[PDB]
Amino acid sequence: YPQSIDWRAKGAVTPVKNQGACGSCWAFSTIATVEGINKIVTGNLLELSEQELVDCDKHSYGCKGGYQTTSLQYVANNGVHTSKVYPYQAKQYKCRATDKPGPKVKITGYKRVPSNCETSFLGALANQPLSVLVEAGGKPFQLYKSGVFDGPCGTKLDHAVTAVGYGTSDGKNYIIIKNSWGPNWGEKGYMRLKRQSGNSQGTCGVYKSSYYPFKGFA
Amino acid sequence: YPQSIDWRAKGAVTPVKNQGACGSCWAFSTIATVEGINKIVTGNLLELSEQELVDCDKHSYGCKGGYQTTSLQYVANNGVHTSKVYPYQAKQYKCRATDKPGPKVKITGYKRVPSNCETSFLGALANQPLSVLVEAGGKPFQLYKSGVFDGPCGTKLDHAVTAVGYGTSDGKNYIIIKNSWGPNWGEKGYMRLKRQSGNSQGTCGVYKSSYYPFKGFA
Repeated sequence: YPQSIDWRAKGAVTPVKNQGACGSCWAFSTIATVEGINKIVTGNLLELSEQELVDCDKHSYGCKGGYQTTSLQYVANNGVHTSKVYPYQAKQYKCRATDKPGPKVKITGYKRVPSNCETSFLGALANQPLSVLVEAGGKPFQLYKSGVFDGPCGTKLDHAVTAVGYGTSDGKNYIIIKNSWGPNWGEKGYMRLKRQSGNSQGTCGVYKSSYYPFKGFA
Repeated sequence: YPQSIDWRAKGAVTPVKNQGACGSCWAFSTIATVEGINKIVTGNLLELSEQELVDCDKHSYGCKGGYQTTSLQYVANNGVHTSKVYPYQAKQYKCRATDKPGPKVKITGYKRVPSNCETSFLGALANQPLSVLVEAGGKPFQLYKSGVFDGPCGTKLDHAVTAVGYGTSDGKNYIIIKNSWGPNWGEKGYMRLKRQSGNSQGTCGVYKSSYYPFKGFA
């Protein structure tokens, strides 16, 4: 893999969104990875529907939390509609996927990045954005404004975000994270998270639970 | 269905191509329908590879003829590459589909339009372009320049073309056919073929063997 990569610069990342007061982070993270792989495979960057996952992934809890695996499986099985067609409401309603037009973007399946390992993480991120989990509940994380964040934070995973690149700055290796708290949080909605080397759980548990979808066709 | 329809006007038809001195009409017809459904489903008009079918559909005979069913099945199973990536050579070579990048457009499957019936034909053409067979070997068909062609021609099917619309002109109902003989033949590469009413084999056997692909995902 290269010394650095930024999928935003490669046109595989849509603008920062805001989950509002709804615990739909799991949906946002899954959608960002799907938007990314769709662009990488087809060349087109489409904004996909987090709302469809919120309403339709029956294995998740809408605004009360959900899972990376079940939401990615949902897209692999059913495809996902565009957000234009199924816009975000920050609330869970009845699944309305069927009454929807436009295309349904589908993925073939998803894989798990071998955990707690910087090398595996970078090797996979060099190919496409990853859905990752982090402990974001601590005060420092919440109030992050800029720079390479290195805590303090533990590994009590409670938030799903999207890794969209990595690199180094001022003698510090980092990972670019796209959060779903709007453009006012952090560095225009992103955070450069310190990259722990080798075999470790990662800063705020970033290497513990990473997944990526794979898409073989258009 | 409407009184008339023209998929060219709806942006679902790529420019007229020329099979050259290669009996790859079957590949051209299949590709035109796939290009059409892809646009209808995804909104993007991509030019797909006839060459991939020529080289890769092992059930067909390259430049010596082939089938509507086997070529459509090929795309349903393997998807098809863009022509940019796998350009036409008017000759059959080794299948080179695997060493190719870019996306592979796939279809879910294909269906047969109930034969010898104007109503079924129009009902299906109102939804998307159709792969149809016609007897094009006769002198009149070969030398067609303009107007609503109504023969003479029999029903000895020997050529595959694409139906891309229908309508009426000067008291005559017709079907718009996209041929693969270049832009100099007929009406800029197209032919308005007389539409026989009801239960009949159609002018030049146009209602005898029509198929269309269906695509459920992007």
